[PDB]
Amino acid sequence: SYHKKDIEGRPLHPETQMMSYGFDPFLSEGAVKPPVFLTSTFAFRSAEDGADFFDIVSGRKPLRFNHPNLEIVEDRLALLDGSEAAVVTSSGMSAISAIFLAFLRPGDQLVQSVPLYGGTETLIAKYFREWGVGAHSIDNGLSPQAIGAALEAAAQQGPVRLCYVETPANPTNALIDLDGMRRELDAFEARHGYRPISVCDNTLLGPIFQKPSEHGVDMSVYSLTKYVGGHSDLVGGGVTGRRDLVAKVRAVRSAFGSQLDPHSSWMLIRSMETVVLRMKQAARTASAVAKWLATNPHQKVDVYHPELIVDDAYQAVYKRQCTGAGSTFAFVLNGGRAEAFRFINALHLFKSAVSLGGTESLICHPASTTHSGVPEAARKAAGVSEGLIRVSIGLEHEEDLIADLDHAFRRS
Amino acid sequence: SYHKKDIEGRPLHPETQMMSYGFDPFLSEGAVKPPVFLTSTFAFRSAEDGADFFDIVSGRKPLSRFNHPNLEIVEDRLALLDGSEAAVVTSSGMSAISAIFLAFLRPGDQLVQSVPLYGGTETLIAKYFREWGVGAHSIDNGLSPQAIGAALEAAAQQGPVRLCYVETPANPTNALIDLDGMRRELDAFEARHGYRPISVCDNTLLGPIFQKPSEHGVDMSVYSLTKYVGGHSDLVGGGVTGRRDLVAKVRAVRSAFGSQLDPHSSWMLIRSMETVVLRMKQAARTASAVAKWLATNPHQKVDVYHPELIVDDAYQAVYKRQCTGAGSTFAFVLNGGRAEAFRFINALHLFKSAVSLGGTESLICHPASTTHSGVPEAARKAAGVSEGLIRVSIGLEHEEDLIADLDHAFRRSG
Amino acid sequence: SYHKKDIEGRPLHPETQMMSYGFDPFLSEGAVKPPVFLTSTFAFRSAEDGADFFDIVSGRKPLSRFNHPNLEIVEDRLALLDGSEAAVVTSSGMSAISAIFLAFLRPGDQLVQSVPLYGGTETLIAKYFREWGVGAHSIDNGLSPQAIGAALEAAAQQGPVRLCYVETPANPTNALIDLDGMRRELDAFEARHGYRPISVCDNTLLGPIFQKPSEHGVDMSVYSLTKYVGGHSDLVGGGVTGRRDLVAKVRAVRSAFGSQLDPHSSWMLIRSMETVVLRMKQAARTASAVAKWLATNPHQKVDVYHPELIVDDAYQAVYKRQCTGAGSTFAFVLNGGRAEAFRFINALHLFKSAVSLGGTESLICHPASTTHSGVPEAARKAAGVSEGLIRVSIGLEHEEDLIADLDHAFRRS
Amino acid sequence: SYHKKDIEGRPLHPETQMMSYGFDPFLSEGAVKPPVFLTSTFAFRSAEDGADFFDIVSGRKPLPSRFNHPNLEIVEDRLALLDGSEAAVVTSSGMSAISAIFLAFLRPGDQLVQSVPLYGGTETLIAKYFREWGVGAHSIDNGLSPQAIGAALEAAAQQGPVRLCYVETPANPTNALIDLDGMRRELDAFEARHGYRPISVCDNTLLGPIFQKPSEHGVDMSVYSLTKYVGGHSDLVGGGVTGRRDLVAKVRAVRSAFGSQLDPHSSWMLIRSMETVVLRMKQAARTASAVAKWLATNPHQKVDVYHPELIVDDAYQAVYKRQCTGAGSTFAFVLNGGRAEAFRFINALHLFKSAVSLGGTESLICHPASTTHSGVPEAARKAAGVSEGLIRVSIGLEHEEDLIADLDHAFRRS
Repeated sequence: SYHKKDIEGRPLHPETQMMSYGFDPFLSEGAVKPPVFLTSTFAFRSAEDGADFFDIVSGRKPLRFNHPNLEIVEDRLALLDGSEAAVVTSSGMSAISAIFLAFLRPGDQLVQSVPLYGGTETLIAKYFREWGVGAHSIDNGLSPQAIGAALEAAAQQGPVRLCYVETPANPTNALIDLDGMRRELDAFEARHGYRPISVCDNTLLGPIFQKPSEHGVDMSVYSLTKYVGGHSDLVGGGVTGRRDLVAKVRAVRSAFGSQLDPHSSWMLIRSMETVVLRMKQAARTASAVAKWLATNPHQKVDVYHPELIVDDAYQAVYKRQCTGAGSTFAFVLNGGRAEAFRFINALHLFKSAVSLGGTESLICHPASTTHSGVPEAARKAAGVSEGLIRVSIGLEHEEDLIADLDHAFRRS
Repeated sequence: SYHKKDIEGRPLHPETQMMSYGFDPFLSEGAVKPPVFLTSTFAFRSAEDGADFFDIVSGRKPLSRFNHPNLEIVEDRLALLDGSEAAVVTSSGMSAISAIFLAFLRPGDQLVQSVPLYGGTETLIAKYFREWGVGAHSIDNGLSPQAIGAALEAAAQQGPVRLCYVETPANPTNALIDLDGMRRELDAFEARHGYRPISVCDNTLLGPIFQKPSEHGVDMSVYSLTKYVGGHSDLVGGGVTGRRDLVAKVRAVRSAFGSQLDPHSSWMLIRSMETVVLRMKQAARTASAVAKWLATNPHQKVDVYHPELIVDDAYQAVYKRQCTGAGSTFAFVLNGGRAEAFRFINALHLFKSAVSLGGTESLICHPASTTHSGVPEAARKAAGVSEGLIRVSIGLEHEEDLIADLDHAFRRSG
Repeated sequence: SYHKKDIEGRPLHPETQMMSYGFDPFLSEGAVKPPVFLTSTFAFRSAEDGADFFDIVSGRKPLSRFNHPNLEIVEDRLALLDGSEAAVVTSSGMSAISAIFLAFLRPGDQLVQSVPLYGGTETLIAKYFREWGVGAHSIDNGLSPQAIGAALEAAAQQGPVRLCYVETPANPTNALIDLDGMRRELDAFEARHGYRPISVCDNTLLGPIFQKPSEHGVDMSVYSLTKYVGGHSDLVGGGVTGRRDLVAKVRAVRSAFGSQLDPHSSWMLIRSMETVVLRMKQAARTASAVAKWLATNPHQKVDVYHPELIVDDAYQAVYKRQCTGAGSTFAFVLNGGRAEAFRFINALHLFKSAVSLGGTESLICHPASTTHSGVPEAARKAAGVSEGLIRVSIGLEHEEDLIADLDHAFRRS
Repeated sequence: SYHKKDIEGRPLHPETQMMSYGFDPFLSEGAVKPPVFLTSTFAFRSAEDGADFFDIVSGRKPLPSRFNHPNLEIVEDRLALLDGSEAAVVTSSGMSAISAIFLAFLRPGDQLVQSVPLYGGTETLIAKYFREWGVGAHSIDNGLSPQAIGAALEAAAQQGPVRLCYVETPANPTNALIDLDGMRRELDAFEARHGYRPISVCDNTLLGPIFQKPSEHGVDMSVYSLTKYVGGHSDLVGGGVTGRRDLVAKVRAVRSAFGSQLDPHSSWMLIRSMETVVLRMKQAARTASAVAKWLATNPHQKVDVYHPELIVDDAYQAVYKRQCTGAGSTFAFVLNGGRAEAFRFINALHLFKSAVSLGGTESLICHPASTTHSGVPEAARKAAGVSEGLIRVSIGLEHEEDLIADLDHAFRRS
């Protein structure tokens, strides 16, 4: 009755749902917003209840087991991206970690797209590699044959437990073909008799502009720190997808103590009331700023924004799995680090930081920050050049952001 | 340097300013958002500094340590949003209105008021300050400059006219007060009497985005930040904007009566104001479409008291010159009475039954049995409150869903 | 069932009640602490439900929907701490005091006051409410029932005596008002004039743990919860406790003038009250030791205005009768006037130089140039606030560290 | 200057340090308490600053704090000060702190030595999750016997590298002890025989940081559930790891890689909590002694009381006298009537809350065999002294006469 998804047959819009879904005000004194349970300690009505509770939590008896504020966030997040279930954690990285800890074992192999968020690559290549997990890279995320080849290469060395992709990629907005990935995992399953669990890091576009569950992806992972929170003021992670898989992640979250805290949960609920509004606004502005960059009167720059990438295969994937371009993109100045540094330092409205998806616009130079630990050769092959600048557009007016970039070109 | 109003000469848009104006990250270790000072106790660097501090605060020596850091940011941004010189924020809309009354009224003073006012303001005037010796005089017709002058003259017959307090648009009919005509009548009053009543506008329904009384010579605006500016039906807060010297007297009262906003709510306000432009324009967009749909719905003809649907010539001339949008709170009148209104409201799924307004969620109420049930029938008539009138305050939900909910209500109550 | 005041017939101690009184965990999903309602907007289940609510608010139908959930717990516990029938919390100490003056004063009314008062209170009386037509009359000697009766008589010469407003112990001298004698003087006043002034005690310095004015017939107590009850110099709030009918009138003013405490601060207050007994007794213990060391310090003979060190007979009989501890705020007087007092305060490293009191950290200030610099010099001097006087408010630091800090200040000054 | 540890030569007491250590008010506008940075995003003053930052963050250039959140840093300085450690890192929970230690040091094939019984959550991490990643565990039979500690180390080394010696003392719920000095000497002898040294880790939640400082006894690292005594108000979740700088640095790197930092708001609550941690832990300990003494002599039923002050054994008391300066406030007592009697007793209480946490302001009670220790097999449970009649209480700040009256009522109704 408080999980109503439709009205007279037509489904409700997400922005409507984020004000009530999963919360019954009259079970909380009529409060129109959910109260914050700033505690993790809930007492039992009896010792018999306490024993009964632990019988169920442990599985000694078949199925109160969720924090009230986390449950509302999880219900609303899964609704936003079309998933059966969701679990929220203390951070994007602890959400990704819980997935790896839930499913990987020594001897396991995983397939990954390239490039991944640096912290994810660190978990795979440093920590889990040392725990006996092998990783195999997809050569070209737009080539289904390359996805299948990576799956076969992984299967040669052990069980392929996970197929973990991140699309669009940072900072070039390169894409992974989700439908092609699903079909390659279907053929793999037909050949080997088991199916790798598919996971998509959906932070850049989701949950509003991309829903991996609509493309057969088993789980999506989010750094709620970015767009969903959207105010650069809370850290949180989320995992959405099929109920049985999310249940294993929830078990790991509880075992490794990775729960999101109640106060941040209250901020997330507040944030989710404007997530539709904020993400569409930021994307509209970023679209305008990108088009202005692509034809600016100062200096020819390459603009790696999804609407400006002309390749046929790219656009076929984009049209099929994305409903907007997000608000994070990069452009490439002529010249190297020196020009990019002078450009960034001339801006007044973009703040120099490595985060993304805030109410304020952010800017950084990946080669000297997010990607400074990668060798210069591997940066160049990944398209991260010394002239590349990444912006994450916020809620400022497009005319002010454009005027800010205009001033930077002149003063550089 | 932390108060930049323009870029290469052109002024920055308000939505751009709400992410930086009045805050320098590098005086707070680069934090891109202001830290929260959850304290009101700030130590002195020396006993001499403390003595110097109290010398200045009291006026013993002529002149920001005199403002809480988080309140200062909210006030700078709020004044920027509505074009004012200065602002002071309080614990609530009612304590902001109170501070204005306490700062300027004295025994024997008279005030001019528009009608109807928020119930809480009317209680302050008619119960508390009347007992303290303040007389009030009502404007008969807020669209008539002659009626404004007459109320001012009637007030001046009884004593000094200290305040001219108006509220536009009015709740629940969205009736208007002609702010430019009030300015001209106050100009003529000042020419005749040699003093000028301070003018104040409760700007909660439309401000600060869709109406800026300071652009019309109104001395001060007062706001319930609890409504639109906060916008998420959590924090409670008030704001007063206007001329710096008047705001300073209001600020002095705020300190003496201890009605400062708390820091945690200030941090919530700062967060809210990062989306206030977007939220208010979206809510107004949906309300305009919902109002237009009500006006031609196929179930039953209803009067719709939304500013864009009120055809009177004088009203529209006032609306066009002092408003840039219609807000998102409006009323419509069903045929029949309380019984039909109750069946309509109870059939809705997306509107919550509450008396607040300007939240992210859409709200609905029946004023005759709630907000205006304690007033005599005469006061209901003067506010346009009949038993069939229903007031909605549109939130951020999609207009197609709100319309479907209202369409369903007509069918299930008809 | 959740307002249980005793166990096996015997009443529960206050520190026990601060962990449960007025809260049923099983009405909140078993949560052992009350959830925070960060909203003031509560919806009705139906349009009829809304009409019924306002029927009750307006008195058309006789009568918790009429209180915020977190403020109600704070108020229940606060009234419990000081033995009052009822309580109402506001945004600040000053808005709580204001609510009292706005609830009861009218043009022409007179009030009786003790001296000295908190500076902010003195400003409300002598500036704002005087301009609204209220006169004030001072008790010359708070230990003298004759002086209390005299002020009441002087007040009635000019108009109705609506309030008898006292603050005991006084800030910063710890001067006392004889509360039992005040009640008896008001009884005799009522016999002569046929009406009784409402008595109010600002109970911030000692309450609610070390003094309960309701046990001495005081009609209302007012608190700056910003001080001891909050105790962490991180929230601002006020409270009024006392007779149910009087608190109800203050509450109506609180709502009409928009002085509600916010929910987040209410949650912090609930958290704070779980240690208010513990914190106030610790600070009081430490202050006794620090005052005793000051009274015999090895550097300079100084007068110490701490309740345990003021030897006067009338003082101690009043103190023993109405106080169960001495608090942690007190003053001492240097010989070197303002110049030496400034050198002393500036040499300290552990006491923070600030005007607040009753925090976890120890505080120090010079009242003649700060807290009481707004009072005319004559009234300041006549109340014992002298240029050499230094006020300390002891926190939770170890007494040996505070003494070492004061010892260093004597040397470096 | 903001990290001053002494005054005129004598070191400041911990309750004094918890109000100032690691914070300079005049770098925060005189605020007497630290402001809350409710953000993790800190901007660079220049592109060159950003490149320099990552030069250091990656270890390409050494540090010449920009690399710690302001509020977490104050908590970490104060925690390390309280327990005498060189360094500290705080995480989102006790379990994420314990996990970070395991993830920083364990590899497939590694062995660890553990005390018994451990917290149920720790036992699950070892026996389920890290067992499946290839880690073996070996239990110390008698924590008071140095021979038993060395035997466990030798047994572990037969099967692979002994990476960790992980103990929890006093143990939950029996208050059984690990001889920490004897453990250090056994690790010395182990190191002499094998040429490598397991890292020693002590879960110090029940007594620390006030009543036990493992760093004073050669323990390499302590781990805390700050959720219990340090927070102390049953309203925040947090973990802490303290110890040697090089080891904490490796734990900190794991914390960052696995995203388990504590959030800013909980850090601000922790700072507030630590201002009363000495007062609260000493008070709870006083009450616990009085309640335990009353239980040992109650007129209703002879019960065994497992409170450190009531355990008469010579070896136990020598260990306790040497490494503890107090008994904490969590302890157990054993009824005769097994689970059925334990349940009737617990259900009869009015002031103790039936819950599994410990170290709150409210006193708590639970039955470990069916709750906290129900996930460990019954054989391992029974050998660790967790029996069907055992009841665990955690004393809070209530007055002892009220808790005693409450337990008295429970005995009668049973």
